[PDB]
Amino acid sequence: DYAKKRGWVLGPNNYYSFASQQQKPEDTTIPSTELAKQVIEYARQLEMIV
Amino acid sequence: VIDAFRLINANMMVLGHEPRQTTSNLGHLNKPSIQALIHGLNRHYYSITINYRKNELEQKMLLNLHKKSWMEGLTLQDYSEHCKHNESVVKEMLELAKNYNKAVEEEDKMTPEQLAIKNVGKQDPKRHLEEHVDVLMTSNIVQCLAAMLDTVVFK
Repeated sequence: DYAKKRGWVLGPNNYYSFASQQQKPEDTTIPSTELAKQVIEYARQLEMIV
Repeated sequence: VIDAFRLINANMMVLGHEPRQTTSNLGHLNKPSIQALIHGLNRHYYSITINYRKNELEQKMLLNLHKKSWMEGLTLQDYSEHCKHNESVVKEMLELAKNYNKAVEEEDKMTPEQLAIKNVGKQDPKRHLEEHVDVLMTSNIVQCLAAMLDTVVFK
């Protein structure tokens, strides 16, 4: 029952198969356009007459 | 300062020089001065009202002699001088706010009608703060906005 449950199957003297890890890809400069929105809003609060 | 004068006959004072069929050249739109009224003015001559006529060929030419082309609009100055400039402004803002603390906390109970009379000397807090706010913000947000424009326009 535990040999057929999920990944990491076991039975022949060692438990092998179905490894699980991560790669972590990133760019991190994607919200730059979003940053533009933020900084323009700042000037927005600085420039409409109270 | 500009003026145009028209010589009137010095022999005819009893009659009217201009009938003024309307109210264009009068106390309307201009007033006679004092020094012109001393050396002559409405005596021996008179003044006339100047307006400027602008043709479209020069009209749409005169309003554009201050701008630059696209290298000026998209140019980050430098980051070393920008960091040093911000460091200097924050450094003087430290002592300026330290003076502002004593300026607020003193506030001698006697009505600004004389607190503006002891302010006429060399005293300067509450007045240089917001100028430093302006020169910090309008030089930082413009540079950050231009940095974003440069980093995602060209790619």
